[PDB]
Amino acid sequence: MKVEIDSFSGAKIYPGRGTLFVRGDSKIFRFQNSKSASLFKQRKNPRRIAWTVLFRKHHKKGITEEVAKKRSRKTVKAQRPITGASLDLIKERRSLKPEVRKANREEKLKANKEKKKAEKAARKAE
Amino acid sequence: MKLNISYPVNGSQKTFEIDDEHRIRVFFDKRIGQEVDGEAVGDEFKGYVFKISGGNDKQGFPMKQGVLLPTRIKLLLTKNVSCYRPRRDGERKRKSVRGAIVGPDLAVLALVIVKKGEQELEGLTDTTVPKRLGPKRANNIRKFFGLSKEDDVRDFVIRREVTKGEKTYTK
Amino acid sequence: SGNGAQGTKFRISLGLPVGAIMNCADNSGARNLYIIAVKGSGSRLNRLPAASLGDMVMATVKKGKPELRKKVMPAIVVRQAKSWRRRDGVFLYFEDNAGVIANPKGEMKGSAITGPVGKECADLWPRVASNSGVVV
RNA sequence: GAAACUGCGAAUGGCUCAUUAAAUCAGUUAUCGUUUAUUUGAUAGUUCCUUUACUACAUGGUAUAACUGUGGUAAUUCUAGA
RNA sequence: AUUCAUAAUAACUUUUCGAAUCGCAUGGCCUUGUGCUGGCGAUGGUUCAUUCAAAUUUCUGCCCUAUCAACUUUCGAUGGUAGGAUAGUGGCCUACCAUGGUUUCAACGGGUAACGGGGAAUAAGGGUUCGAUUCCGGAGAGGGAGCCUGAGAAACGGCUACC
RNA sequence: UGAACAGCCUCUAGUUGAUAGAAUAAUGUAGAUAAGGGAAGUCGGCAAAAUAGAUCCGUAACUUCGGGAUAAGGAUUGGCU
RNA sequence: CAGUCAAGCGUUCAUAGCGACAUUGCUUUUUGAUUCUUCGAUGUCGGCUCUUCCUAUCAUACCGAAGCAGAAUUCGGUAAG
RNA sequence: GAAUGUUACCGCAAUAGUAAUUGAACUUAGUACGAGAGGAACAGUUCAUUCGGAUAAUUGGUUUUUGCGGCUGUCUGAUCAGGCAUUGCCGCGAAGCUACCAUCCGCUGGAUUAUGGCUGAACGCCUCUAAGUCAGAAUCCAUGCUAGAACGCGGUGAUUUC
RNA sequence: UGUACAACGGGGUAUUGUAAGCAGUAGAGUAGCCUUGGUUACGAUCUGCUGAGAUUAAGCCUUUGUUGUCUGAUUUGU
Repeated sequence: MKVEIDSFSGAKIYPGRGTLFVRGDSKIFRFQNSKSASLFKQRKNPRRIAWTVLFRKHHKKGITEEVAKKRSRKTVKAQRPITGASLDLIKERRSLKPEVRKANREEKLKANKEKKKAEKAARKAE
Repeated sequence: MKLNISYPVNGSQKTFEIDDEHRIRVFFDKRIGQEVDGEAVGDEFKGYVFKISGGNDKQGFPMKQGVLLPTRIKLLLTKNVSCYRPRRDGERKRKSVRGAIVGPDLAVLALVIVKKGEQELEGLTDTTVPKRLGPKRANNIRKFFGLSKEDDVRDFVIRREVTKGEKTYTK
Repeated sequence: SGNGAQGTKFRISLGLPVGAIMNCADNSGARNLYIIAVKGSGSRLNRLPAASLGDMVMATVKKGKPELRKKVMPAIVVRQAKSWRRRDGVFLYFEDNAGVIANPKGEMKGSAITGPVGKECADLWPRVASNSGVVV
């Protein structure tokens, strides 16, 4: 079975009971009883009418659907391998990252020597 | 009914064809943002927890969050909104969009696994999919590989190898 | 409902007796349709023949295009105001009464249908379904 | 160097004369009553404001497109989840 | 011709800008530090000027009809006061006040098988007819009406709503 | 209250007098309503039903120029400061 | 309203279907004919509602005939449910 | 409704009435037939016309539930709460009733008419007929339903210690 | 003289729609006072108590509760 929602009051619509209405511009309206349909034809505002769910929703009358909201305290913070770098090699690189000051200094010295050699070669060419 | 389930960390997706009508009743009267029971969704998902992340109904229609309606309606989408991509500068075309409430018309329902239970499923959780590529920003790779301000971050980058049979490229 | 109908139609409450005027639902130029008779209607003493949703009737154009006037032509009822019960269990009705001018064979004289059309009528007459925009 | 993001162009041009009789338009003026991308020429020594720490300026933060996998639809310059 | 341009004061800003951008070339200061200084440009940027322009606007000029003599003025009409919106002046709109504005010098209303002009056909001179059309300006993307982007659009080979 | 000696309620005054009691069948008398059509019923819009007061604006043909006219067709109507 | 005879229509072909000139009967749902009952009184037309009956059967059920190929269509029998 | 010995229960069934009718669509079938343009039928299925019996769960209607809420004139000193205006007006409105305006249902066996036949003489043949016999109608009788002879009938419990 | 019956009350259900009363740096404002800046009187209504209040079987269901009732007159024989 399919259970519907009243347009005027949001009341629960069960198979068999209720009435369906269509306007000139092909709009679906469902009314649970004769009262809601009568008010709809009387052009009474469902929001203004007290016993509909819309008025309660606006005025926060008995609004206790959720006692407290749920929010993410932190991110997933999951670890997964990236491309062909491999998780084991990534972990090895992370472990070897500290105590790299000597390697950085050696690389800087090699780069300085290469720059000096390039400058000498350029001077010789000129 | 097709159940498109995604799993992070492993990062794999799979569709389960839930024929049984008693099983898919848990998704009834629900909306994107809630949770469902692994025992309710089926026998082989015992101890599992899922989070609804939209889906599509019959004939194929994007599920937009915040609709809060159980039936489809035609909405005027605009820029920087889902279910619609501006094909021009400022163009805003209206299209019919499936409501956020899940009813007995969702041909394919999309969920994401929140936590893992006792029993493991097929390749969905039995396959590990690595990331497509690493970060590009210097600070990004620094925070990825765990370096310091002066640590020669240029050397510690992705060095994946591609071979044509006679030469290898690190790219 | 017996000229070129594809299958039968479930019984619909009749609220359009002979003499009813319904707003025209086509671009044939007519503005209203006046019920003159009902095809396949019953016979009873002092009983006014009545039309339901999708029933083929005969009608005359009271006002509208001059050529459509002073003639009798078949029509198909597409909107009925009287509430009727479908087999699904719900009760539905249309805002007003409306019909479309068509030949006795079943083909639509007009080119488009304005407003909602009954699902029973659309299924009973394939031309109405193929010529309508929305079906409820 | 595919595709895509980004910045521009698509308000150019071409077609027709339906509407329009101090209206358009033509001759002739004003903006000291306004806006202006575009090209051209000039045009920011001050921006830490319990300005002793509250402070990356060897230049710092974030998401996303393409892509890789799941698809729905009979169909469109259709789209949702990882 | 100025309450012009411009300058100084007292403060104000959901704080506007005052280069977290890109390609080549390679030189000098010491000292041997990737320490410090070093062009060609491109893009972007706050304002002013010029240009591209756009927008209103001064005076004159448009076919036939009075078998059209009064028209407008409720709800905007003729002006002021003050305020809103525009990028700007303005009943362009708002509240009040005054009853005003045009017209036998052809108002107003009707038709135009009337876009206008530059021009074309035809004549001693005067003159008559035509001009949608290869140039300029104006309106339109089937009738309206609304709007985003965009400096510039009520844009339709851009969308939304009704026929 | 209300234009009003219209209709309704109350003051002074007068009356409580129409054989009564128990249930609420059919058919009747009077008062009523009813989903869709709106005169298709009937000799015949018979009966019945809709507007109806006030204010604003708007009012054709004809004419004896006095009329038609409240023509027709539309908008508002409460309370409080 | 129903039969009998049969000159012909029906392309040849009286009775598939019509059947002239003649002739035999049937009911009183038309209209006449006489006034036997009623003028110290049978309320006279039509329409609305309503019950039953008859077959000289419009259709439905079951069959026969046709210049009935199908469809359509023309007669006849049992038939008033 | 008295009388049949009283009373109560379960009953039978003579009689009397009867009820269901029809059409459309799909398949057959674009087939049989038909040179051709045209064009079926049985069996099966889904519906629909009129009529009949019920019944309100859903839909509509009725409002004296005067049930609730609102409104106008007047009155109780004012509020609250109330009277009247022949049921003061409006909206909703529970229960009952009702609507082919809502729902379901309306059976199958035999004997026969017309007709088609079988065997078979009259009339050595033939023949549906003279004997018999088969199929056969919305026909009739049966199944069933309604009332049950108030003088049609049966069974069963107790029949007053005073 | 007990799964007894009747009258109330309770609950369930239904109809209607937010009751009286209190309070409000909620109120188009009006008329008063000097702490000319907040207060005193009138003021349709709204806001919170309050899906609240009222009715609910007379032809709705139930009742471990309160309260009561249960020997009146005639008639009938094979």
